[PDB]
Amino acid sequence: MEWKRVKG
Amino acid sequence: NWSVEDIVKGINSNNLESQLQATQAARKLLSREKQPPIDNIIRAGLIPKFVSFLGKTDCSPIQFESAWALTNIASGTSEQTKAVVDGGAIPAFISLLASPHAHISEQAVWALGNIAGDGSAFRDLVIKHGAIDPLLALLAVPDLSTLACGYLRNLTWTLSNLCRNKNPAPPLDAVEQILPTLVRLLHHNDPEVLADSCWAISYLTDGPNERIEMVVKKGVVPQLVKLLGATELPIVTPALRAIGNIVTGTDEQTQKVIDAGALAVFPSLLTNPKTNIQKEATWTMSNITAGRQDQIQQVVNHGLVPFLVGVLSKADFKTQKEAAWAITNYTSGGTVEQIVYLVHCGIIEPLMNLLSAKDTKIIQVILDAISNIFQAAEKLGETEKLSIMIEECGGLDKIEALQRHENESVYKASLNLIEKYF
Repeated sequence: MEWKRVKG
Repeated sequence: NWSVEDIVKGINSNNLESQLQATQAARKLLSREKQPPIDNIIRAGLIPKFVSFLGKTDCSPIQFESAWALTNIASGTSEQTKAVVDGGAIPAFISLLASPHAHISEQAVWALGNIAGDGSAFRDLVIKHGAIDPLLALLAVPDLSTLACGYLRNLTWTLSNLCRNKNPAPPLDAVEQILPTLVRLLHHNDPEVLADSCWAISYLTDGPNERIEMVVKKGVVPQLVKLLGATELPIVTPALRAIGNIVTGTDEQTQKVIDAGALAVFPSLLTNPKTNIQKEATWTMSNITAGRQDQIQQVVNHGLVPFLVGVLSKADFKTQKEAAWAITNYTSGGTVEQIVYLVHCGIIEPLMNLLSAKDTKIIQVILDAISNIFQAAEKLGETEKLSIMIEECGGLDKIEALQRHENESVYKASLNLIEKYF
């Protein structure tokens, strides 16, 4: 699971 | 896209509307796929201004734009997440969880998940600032399906990051506070919510048996077993990790996995075309065969021994290593009849073939297994039948060679085998 996520 | 110089000029103006437009420009700049200039934005000193914009209740657009800008900074490296934390963003984001604007609340959820996801210390710092109560309050509706799907996925992901990381694991009180909501999300009909809830459970069961028990006591093992059978690989992967973690625990915890029907899924898992699923399924089996004789018997009754022979015969090498472990645990703990049955299903030849592996650990594990099987053959008086049999598939030669082998316990155990039985 992604640890950090960018909002594009 | 604006230049950083122009963003700074607008944010430094004495005009809220000019500040809003410059913050939006910062958000768009930080949102571009190739190489956002995060460090330039930080070096310009803009984080403290974004953080102060979070508190502008009278201007919800600049709250949203600055929240989004900070989310994308906090999604970067640990040093970039730290810069956001060091600007005071954690309590400002927690205050926005209660916002009447759903897009702002969601942005704050996202940001806190990025911060908590950075590591154990920031996770615990988010918890100390009081994030859990207002996060859980966002899910206090009678039917989760009335929530926007994206909103719900974001909340689930952030809760799973609060369950994540070790040394230390999350505070026990925080885990107990979050777990009833996780149980609910584990029954929600959305593939991404299910996947991330399974990941959260996988984190909470990755530890000592006391931690496993907190999860098992909520009664989720049958649902995890059901999710083991999902068609979506993003669901099966964390559900299998959670199940595999649980069977590292006590015999009684392992029994709840068996009682829930998990063994019926393992014919498919042990032949799964995704290498990592096969590996983790075989690892899981190796901890079940480390259990009681009646649990080994249930592995037998479910027809899983031929599948272990299969993965030992042909699989990715790391999976074959887990299969070797499963065999050594089976023969260490099993009855004579269980070991006879293992030999009748064909374990000897693939065991011996793996003695050619250039890996010291698997050779040790296999030699242990062979000795365990001889000890069963001794009790039956059939050591020579097994010896001839090792001989016929070429196992004697590969044991002979390891007399001439670097590692000490290898040639020690190899020597003893040939002396005693050959």
